[PDB]
Amino acid sequence: SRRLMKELEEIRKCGMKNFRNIQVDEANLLTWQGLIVPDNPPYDKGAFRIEINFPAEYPFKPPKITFKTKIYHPNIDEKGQVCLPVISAENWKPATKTDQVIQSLIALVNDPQPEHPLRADLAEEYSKDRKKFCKNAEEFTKKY
Amino acid sequence: NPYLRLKVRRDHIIDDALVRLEMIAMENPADLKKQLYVEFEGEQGVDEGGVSKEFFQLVVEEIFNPDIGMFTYDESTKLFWFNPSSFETEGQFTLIGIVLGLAIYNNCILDVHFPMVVYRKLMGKKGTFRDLGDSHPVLYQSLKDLLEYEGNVEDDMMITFQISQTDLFGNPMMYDLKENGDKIPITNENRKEFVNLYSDYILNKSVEKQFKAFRRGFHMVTNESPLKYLFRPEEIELLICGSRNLDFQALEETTEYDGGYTRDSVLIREFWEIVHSFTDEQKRLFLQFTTGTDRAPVGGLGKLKMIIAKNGPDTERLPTSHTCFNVLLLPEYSSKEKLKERLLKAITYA
Amino acid sequence: NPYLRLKVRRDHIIDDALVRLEMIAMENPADLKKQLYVEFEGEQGVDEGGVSKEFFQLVVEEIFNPDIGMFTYDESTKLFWFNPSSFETEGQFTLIGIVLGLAIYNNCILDVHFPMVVYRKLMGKKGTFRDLGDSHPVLYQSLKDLLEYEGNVEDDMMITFQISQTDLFGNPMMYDLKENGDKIPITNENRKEFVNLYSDYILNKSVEKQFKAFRRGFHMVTNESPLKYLFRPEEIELLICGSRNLDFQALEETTEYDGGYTRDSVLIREFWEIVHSFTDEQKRLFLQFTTGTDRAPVGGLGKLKMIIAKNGPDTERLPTSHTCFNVLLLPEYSSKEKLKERLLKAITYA
Amino acid sequence: NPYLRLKVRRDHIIDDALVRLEMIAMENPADLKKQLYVEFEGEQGVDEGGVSKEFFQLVVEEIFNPDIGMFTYDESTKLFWFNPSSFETEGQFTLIGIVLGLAIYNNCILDVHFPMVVYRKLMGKKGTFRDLGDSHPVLYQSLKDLLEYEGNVEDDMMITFQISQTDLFGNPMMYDLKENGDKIPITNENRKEFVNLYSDYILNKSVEKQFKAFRRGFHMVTNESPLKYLFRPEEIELLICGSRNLDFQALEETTEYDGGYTRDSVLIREFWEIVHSFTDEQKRLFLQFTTGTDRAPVGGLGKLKMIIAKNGPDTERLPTSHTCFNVLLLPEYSSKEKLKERLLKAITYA
Repeated sequence: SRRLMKELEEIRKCGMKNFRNIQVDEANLLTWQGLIVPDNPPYDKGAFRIEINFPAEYPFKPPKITFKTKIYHPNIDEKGQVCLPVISAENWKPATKTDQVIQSLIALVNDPQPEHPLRADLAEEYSKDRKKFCKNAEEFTKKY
Repeated sequence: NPYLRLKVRRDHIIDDALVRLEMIAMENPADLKKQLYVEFEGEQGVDEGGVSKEFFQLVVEEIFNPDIGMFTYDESTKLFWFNPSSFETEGQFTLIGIVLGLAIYNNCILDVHFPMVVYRKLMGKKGTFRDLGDSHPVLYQSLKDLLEYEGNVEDDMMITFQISQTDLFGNPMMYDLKENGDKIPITNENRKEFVNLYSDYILNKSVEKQFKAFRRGFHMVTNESPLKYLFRPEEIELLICGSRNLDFQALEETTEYDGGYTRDSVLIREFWEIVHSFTDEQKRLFLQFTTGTDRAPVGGLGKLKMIIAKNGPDTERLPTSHTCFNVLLLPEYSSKEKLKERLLKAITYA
Repeated sequence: NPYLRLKVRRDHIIDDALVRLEMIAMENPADLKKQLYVEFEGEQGVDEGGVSKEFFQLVVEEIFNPDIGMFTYDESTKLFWFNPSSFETEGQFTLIGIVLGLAIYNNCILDVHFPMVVYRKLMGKKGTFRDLGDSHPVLYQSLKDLLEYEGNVEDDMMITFQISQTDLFGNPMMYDLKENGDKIPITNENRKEFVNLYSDYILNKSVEKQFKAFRRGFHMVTNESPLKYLFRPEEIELLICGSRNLDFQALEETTEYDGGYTRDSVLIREFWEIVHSFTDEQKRLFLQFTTGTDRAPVGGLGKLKMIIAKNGPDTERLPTSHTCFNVLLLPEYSSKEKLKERLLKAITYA
Repeated sequence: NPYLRLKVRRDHIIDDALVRLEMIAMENPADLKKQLYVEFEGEQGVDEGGVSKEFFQLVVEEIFNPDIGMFTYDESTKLFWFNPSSFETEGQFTLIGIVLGLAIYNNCILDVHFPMVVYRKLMGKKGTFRDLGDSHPVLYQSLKDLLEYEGNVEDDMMITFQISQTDLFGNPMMYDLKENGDKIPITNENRKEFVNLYSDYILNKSVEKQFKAFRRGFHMVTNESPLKYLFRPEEIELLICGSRNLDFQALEETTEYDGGYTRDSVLIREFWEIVHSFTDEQKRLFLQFTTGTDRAPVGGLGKLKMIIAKNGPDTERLPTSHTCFNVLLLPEYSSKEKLKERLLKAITYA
């Protein structure tokens, strides 16, 4: 609750890379709305809206990310559950500010880590074909 | 009059149990210290321990099911902890309390998973920062990193003495750990105080009402020959959960059979030869399957009185069980190698 | 002044024992609490625990002998129970009681087999219907069958509240469990009342005379640092009969030798190599043989201070022991294969 | 209040500790039974139990070291006994006592070897002749021989109730065990008294100064929840030294990893597959190596929270450890065969 002040009010802090946002609800700042604008891979121009959700017990608990705008990515499920380590516990640290959480995911988009794919499907189609993926994705990106 | 005697009916166990036990307490609670004899309304039979065992399993099962929301479960540790959000459940908390106490007096071990803090609180000792390690792991890591931080706390994390506890639909409520928590900023000089207060709230303050009922219930059966006369809490866990005894020899003896097997039988002898050569994990899998748990009652596995009953001729079906009677349902397979393959896929599956 | 100090003579052990122990109580009971030093009249020597151990073995052996008629044995379960018929034996019942007490205090485990009810009654609990399950199996089977009868008692059975107790020649004596038993027939409505009186009578009222003495005696020594502070009776059995620890490593260390064997020796190492690879049932048979029983004292087997001495050169004789001294007499056979084959036929024979 | 708290400086641990524990006793002595958090002055971090174990180990290491001359060691039994010559050391004996007691309350087992008489004396009993057996093997044999002498004492032996006590340089000091020892010679009719007096001296008077201090310390923690309620002394040794439980399964779970190893990992699975197939002696060797001892805490190996951390890439170095944190530093060897070979040479060498 508290800490969401200084970080957020720290938006006028230059124009970062790939992220327009604001409070989807407007009331108790525990749910953020936004857009990550990728820059290289198949997700090339076809932005995505994201909803950040950190529990009242933030910063002692990590926030959880959910894609609002569908995406063809290995490390993400249809249900939108993202899986970036920096926040998924057994890594989480109280000091890491949300500047790192976003950005970190942006990197996970710009470079999928099919190590432990949240969908073995697109993983194999990604590793054993950096084409039959970029096409079938940039075409899913362009539409959705 | 021997025995406590709880006459209840499935589908209203918790309810009739509370009503009943309440009354029995009112009138000479001592009776809550006699051997428990259970009766399900409309079920002829004699409770030799199994009915009582069934009772235990059912109450335990219902109470720790999220549905009634008295306890939250932690995937990470496979333990339960009290839900501060539990509204109007004094009776229920008092009930598993009375139940945990009866389990000890009836040498009946339960399948409960609590972090060690629960047993400390039962003995009157408050919970602490170190105790959070097992009840709220993620929250402990944060707080520990708070104390371990090298940088500048006040500017780097700016949190205050005020905290928040939410529920279900993301509606945070604020709580002041100190007078005007809102202002008083956490720094490197007061971070310790903060951790102490936050640890206190959470393990003691936030779940007071419900834990106190729990303890009151446990104590209605535990006075006189108390937990005192016991140094550490691990002693109470062992009385409720059993030791990790794996005699098996001895578990073999005291074993009885039904359906026409008896001591001498190719299927039986092959079975013991299989069981014995098992690897501890497997031996514990077998217990977990046959009985409702992988531990042992006071006096070792021999006290279990397991029963191996023939359940049909050779087939391709996996053996089964009625854990509240330690009954192992064993089809008369045509091969030792098949006995071991079927028994295994059974105890390993679930 | 050290030691409890008791002196008696084989051929009159119980008697000489009773008188002295009795006096010792009347004059400073707390002395029953010291280290027991036994001396058989006319036998020089120092009691390091061995003479104490022989003393225990002999008293226990003579008391459970049918000849004296204090306990009846059950072939089915291998347990002894009080004999209602024992006449003029207050003293003797008072003695084993004292003995069991002394055993706990000198960490010397005894070879006694009682159904759990004996220990529950020692802790002050009346015996009940469920207890009959170990002490009187067939009686327990009958009363269960009565309680579980689905038909209609009274019309189908010809029993009343008047029950029989038959002597060793088939002469039955009538006993009324209630005012005019003869008259009042057993019905489905009053059978639980009947079963609880037939249980109370049997487990309590009928062995009252011998049990109360048994207890007075146990309490004479036990008086203070009670069995209370002990939930279940099975804790009393453990102190008296030993746990089921099977360390053996540790039993290895702390083991001494005599006759010229010592730690380093072909036969010895061959011995240990043989014993560890033994099968729990065997390991327990090796204890049963060497030490008087198959269990472990408080502190594990290592506390048994076994001794292995040379008993002549290679031969065809089986090894032997002096159980009161946990001494194993091992002939220095000429083959590891012979060691294991002779040792096995020795612990397996008896 | 649930916390105890101790702040000390390495290189002054004993003194800073004494001063602080002493002050805490004076103000509410109950705090000595609470959860201990140790802090070394000037070292950031949190005590999760390991800093606490380090403190215990260091105090135990310095107190038993010959340099300070408080305990003498017996090469033959591997047991320590009190030194009658320790001058101006009340403080130091009082501290080990306290620590021994603190250990019990934080379920931290220690690597201490005392003859069984220390625990009997800690329970209020005087040390006796039977006890010399373990604390003074040679002296006890002499006394036995004397008692067993068949000939005629006095005429055959030149001894009185005057005995000797020598210093490290062969400077004997005379001590009369009774009024005018000089004169009154030892006869066959007074030897038993001789033996009891010579035992009292040695086991009790001889060490009164330093044993007095030792007990005061142990009792500051131990008071009100006594060793009473405990029959034999082996029970206190169990609480201080741990039981001989060898679960290992359970030791596996609750184990954590660092350096990037995690549950799933070729080096880790190979490792457990090696550990489980170890022979108990080895299993114990591994514990002795990783943790400070080969025994287990109340609750079994599982409560050890052992950690295995990557300690470099494959090499020829042997793994090592930080016992105070139960940490096994394992270099990521290139093969199971090699893992086992280096692990074995490590736990077997020291």
